[PDB]
Amino acid sequence: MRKRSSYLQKLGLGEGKLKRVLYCCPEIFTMRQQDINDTVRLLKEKCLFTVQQVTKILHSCPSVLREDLGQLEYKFQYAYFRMGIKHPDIVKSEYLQYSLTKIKQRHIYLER
Amino acid sequence: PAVRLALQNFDMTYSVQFGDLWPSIRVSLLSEQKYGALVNNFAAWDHVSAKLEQLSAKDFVNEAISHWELQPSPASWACSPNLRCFTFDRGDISRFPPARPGSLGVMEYYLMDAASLLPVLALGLQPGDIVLDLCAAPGGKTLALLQTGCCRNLAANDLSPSRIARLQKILHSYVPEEIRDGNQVRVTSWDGRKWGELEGDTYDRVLVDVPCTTDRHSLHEEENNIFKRSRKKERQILPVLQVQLLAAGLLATKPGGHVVYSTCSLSHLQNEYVVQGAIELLANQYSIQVQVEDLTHFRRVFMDTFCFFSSCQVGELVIPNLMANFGPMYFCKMRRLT
Ligand SMILES: C[S@@+](CC[C@H](N)C(=O)[O-])C[C@H]1O[C@@H](n2cnc3c(N)ncnc32)[C@H](O)[C@@H]1O
Repeated sequence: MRKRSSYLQKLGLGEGKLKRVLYCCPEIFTMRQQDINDTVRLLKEKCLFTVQQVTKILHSCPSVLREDLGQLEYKFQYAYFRMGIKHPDIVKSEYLQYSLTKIKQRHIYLER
Repeated sequence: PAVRLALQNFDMTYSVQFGDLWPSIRVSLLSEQKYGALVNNFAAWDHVSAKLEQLSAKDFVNEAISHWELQPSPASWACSPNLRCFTFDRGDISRFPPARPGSLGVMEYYLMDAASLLPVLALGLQPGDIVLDLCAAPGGKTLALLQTGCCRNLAANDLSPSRIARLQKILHSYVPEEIRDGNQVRVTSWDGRKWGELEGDTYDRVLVDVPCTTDRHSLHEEENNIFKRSRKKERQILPVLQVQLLAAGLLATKPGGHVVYSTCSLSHLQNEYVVQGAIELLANQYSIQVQVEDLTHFRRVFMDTFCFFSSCQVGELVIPNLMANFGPMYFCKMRRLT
């Protein structure tokens, strides 16, 4: 538990940021750290989020840890390419917590 | 691109015309349209009607006629008869399966925009009428005009010989050889604007379903799109052609006869401006008086199935809505007096 508490601290989830994470995703202390590393790796190098943004994503959208790496990549792509949302507004709005279905439903309705 | 130019042009025009109603129309034009199954009366309509009822579909034309008495003359005297067209309930998006051949080797029903039947219904065919469909291809409304069993004679015309092939395909698919080879139906391919000279004062009923910017189709198909950059002049002179065709229809109508003008566009420049423009042209150039007939009772009766833009000055307009996604359909009934 201490070893995971340390991993999460260097990941930026210190200073009480893990309050929201434990409420939605209490599995984070049981999870494999390479599965958590895979999610931060996908966001940082494939979705081009900065370290500060990835920390905020984990804090506000803990659901992304339980998400498939493909589904999560397509969900990001929908905001960046299809909707035209820059990386800061994706993070600030807590966009990645919602389902692609809800996102598509509301975006395409407004678009049309 | 042409699909985007069409939408760009509709955003500019139709946001001004409909105002806060334009979004509900815009989403409907950019979504799947609702179809009605026009029953083929040559193909034993009673079994087809019963089969279509199993799907939870209902004949909107019969529903309408039932309430003709509620809020002058029988429905048959005002509204073209024997047209059975099934649609699913308001809000239902079910699709009809493709029709198959039946009773006389003819297709059981024809799938179409249910609103396309309203100009034919509104035209008010009576038994023994000489009828003209001036811009008939591909034949959806021609088919409905035949289904009434009122046409002594039916002239179906269209300038395009390629679209006439599709009309002939529908007539061969839906109508038995006994009727489509006789003196009851005549398919021509000629300029409709020349009908004032050839066949003047001949027809009792005339349908002028003019070529327009086909608003819904223009947003789906990129090939042969009226909003292409090369077709800029053709699109701008479109209200001239539409008046020329309506005036020709009126000149081919007998004095006392009736004409229905229609489009599948929301634009007032193609709708009310063409009706007023053709009525003026005949009063000035030919000294012929044409009266626009009120379709308020007709509208009110059919409001249960379609969304109408009730702010129409002349004629009526069915606007598409997700609850009843029946494409733009403008229509105006007229009577030639002199
Ligand atoms: C909206 S379509 C008619 C649809 C048809 N009544 C139906 O319900 O299937 C308009 C038609 O006008 C035809 N057209 C164009 N210019 C014409 C002209 N000068 N005379 C006659 N038909 C013409 C086009 O070829 C086109 O088929």
